[PDB]
Amino acid sequence: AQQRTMSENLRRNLAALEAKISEAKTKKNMLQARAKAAKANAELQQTLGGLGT
Amino acid sequence: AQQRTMSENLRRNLAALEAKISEAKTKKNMLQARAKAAKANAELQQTLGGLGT
Amino acid sequence: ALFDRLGRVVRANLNDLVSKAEDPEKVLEQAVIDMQEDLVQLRQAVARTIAEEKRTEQRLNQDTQEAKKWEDRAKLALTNGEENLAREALARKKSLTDTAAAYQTQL
Amino acid sequence: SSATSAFERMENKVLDMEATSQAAGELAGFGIENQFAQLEASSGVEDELAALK
Amino acid sequence: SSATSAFERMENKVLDMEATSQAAGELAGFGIENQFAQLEASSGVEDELAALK
Repeated sequence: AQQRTMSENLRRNLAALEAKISEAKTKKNMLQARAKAAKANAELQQTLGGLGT
Repeated sequence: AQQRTMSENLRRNLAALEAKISEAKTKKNMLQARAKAAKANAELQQTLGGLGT
Repeated sequence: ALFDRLGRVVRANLNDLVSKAEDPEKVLEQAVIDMQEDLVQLRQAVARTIAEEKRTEQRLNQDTQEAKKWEDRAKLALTNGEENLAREALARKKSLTDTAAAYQTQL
Repeated sequence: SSATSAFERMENKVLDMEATSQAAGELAGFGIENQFAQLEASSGVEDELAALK
Repeated sequence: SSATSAFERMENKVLDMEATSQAAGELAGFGIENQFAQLEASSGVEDELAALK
């Protein structure tokens, strides 16, 4: 009985961690996308203007 | 009775894994085809394109 | 700042030298060529970005179908008198629909 | 380190390379439709004249 | 140091390894039931239609 009481909490906490990690992976992918977009926009803006020597 | 109950459980799990591996090997082939097509498409578009020197 | 003015003179003389070293058509053609190659690279980057867009759309549309599958499984389980599998199936559908929502937003 | 994670990592790579080739073509100057539609319309009226006679 | 104590020690080890594999499957995402029940119900109505005709 004690062991099953422990196992229930362990399962719940592991599920919470798994949800956090899935969110982390999704955020990572979208952050890569946003960073690529930002770098492309920066190169574009730099090439357009006649800025600098 | 114990042997039969356990050996049947193992067969369900083996069957699931067999479905899983075969899924990957047929995907492997078509993905390799898709990849080769994509690689080739990109090279021809760049070469026949007038952009660059 | 007298040393600064001396350095200014040293720099201006070198600038005059490099400006007299510049042929007109050679440098013009190279200015065009460099712009051309930069445009090459920029077009490739924009292609990568636009491509990530469609790739995002793909996972979105696929999580949608997986959600529909889990819903149908929940229904079928509820039609056979199993009140346990249907609950987990509904929960999995809810998770995948949340994911689809986020994917839609980012798309 | 699992086989499936390696499989998924390369799968996503291949799909991105397909998408990249597609996008590259659109940026280069797509031309696999404007001509198809014309051919279709022209062969359409050609079929009508052939069928008529 | 007895043969039986060695036998029991390895027996308990093996049983734990079976239990570990079982638990690992449940944590990974069990899938050897949700499909079986569906197949069963579907073949059920298929048997009824076959028997009827």
